Amino acid sequence: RPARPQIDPALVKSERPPQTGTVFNIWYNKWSGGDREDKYLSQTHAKGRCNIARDSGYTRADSRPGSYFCLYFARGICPKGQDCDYLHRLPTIHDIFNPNVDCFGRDKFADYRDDMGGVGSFNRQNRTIYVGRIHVTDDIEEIVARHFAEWGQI
RNA sequence: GCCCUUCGGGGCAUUUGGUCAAUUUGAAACGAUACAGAGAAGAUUAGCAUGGCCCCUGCACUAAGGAUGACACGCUACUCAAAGAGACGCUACCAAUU
Repeated sequence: RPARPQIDPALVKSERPPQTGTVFNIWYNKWSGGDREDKYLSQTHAKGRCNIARDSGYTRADSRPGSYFCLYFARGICPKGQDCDYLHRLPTIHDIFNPNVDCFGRDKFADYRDDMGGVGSFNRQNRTIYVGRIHVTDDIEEIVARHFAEWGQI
């Protein structure tokens, strides 16, 4: 099957972040003249999610050997569909990558970010993710097992 | 596509490239607010330096300035004795008012 579009470019137009400052800095593309606390607490919800059955399909990266997965397909915000140049698929066990890059083609680092976010490190072969800010109920183990079993092999 | 042909064939032209167009998690920085708060053995302070895993402004990486730009002010045995003079040191502990 062809890769379906997940959202549309009418809402994947490119535009500024909302104004949190006196003046927009065009070098760093950030707002200035404001505060620091706002940035710390602001962590919004994701604008999409992807489906293996509904969204994952074939593309020009399935045509081209030795290419990477689509990061925006992983985030569920890939409006490209079949015309994306990166795979719309979960990696299998036969999908291995060199230490210098990750599965999305982004370069890995010698270190970690000090909040352990981002791409990762080739100085540690880490296969363990850390999922915080979970609402504490009793079915949390069932919910985590279901969703991450949907996201891969554990 | 064009050209040539002796109608079999042959020629002309030949491998681009900038990680996607997507801003939370691969790195911008002030200001406001809070707080404190300026060297030289009394008080007040003109400065010029020194050293670099501290830099900023500047064309100056052969000016100048930035509080003399700041930092400096903790800590503190270790190449290490000798002479002569002592030692109930190294063991025991001991029998009359009238």
